[PDB]
Amino acid sequence: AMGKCPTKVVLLRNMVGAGEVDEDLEVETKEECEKYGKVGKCVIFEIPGAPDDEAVRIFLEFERVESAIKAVVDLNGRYFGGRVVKACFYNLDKFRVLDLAEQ
Amino acid sequence: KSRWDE
Repeated sequence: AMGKCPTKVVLLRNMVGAGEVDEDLEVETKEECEKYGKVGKCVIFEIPGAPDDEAVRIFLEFERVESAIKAVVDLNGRYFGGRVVKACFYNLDKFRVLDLAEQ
Repeated sequence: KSRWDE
């Protein structure tokens, strides 16, 4: 439900497995996504005890909703490191208070 | 690797 409401915040799931957050994840994510529009922030958060395909959440805050829509349309179903990425929106206010485990 | 599309 929240994942279908367009905001400037994009959530990426399934980028890497649980316990597989590496140091280059932020740079690879942000530099590619800069082509949908200006990126303000890139946040990596790992939900403890979550399943392999849900555990690692990568958030991007774009400057504008139009960029975010482009990113969600292009990144959902896209491969990253052999994994099929899931892309959706995230509530801005929840993202900004670090409520990163909703939905 | 850039892992995009790989």
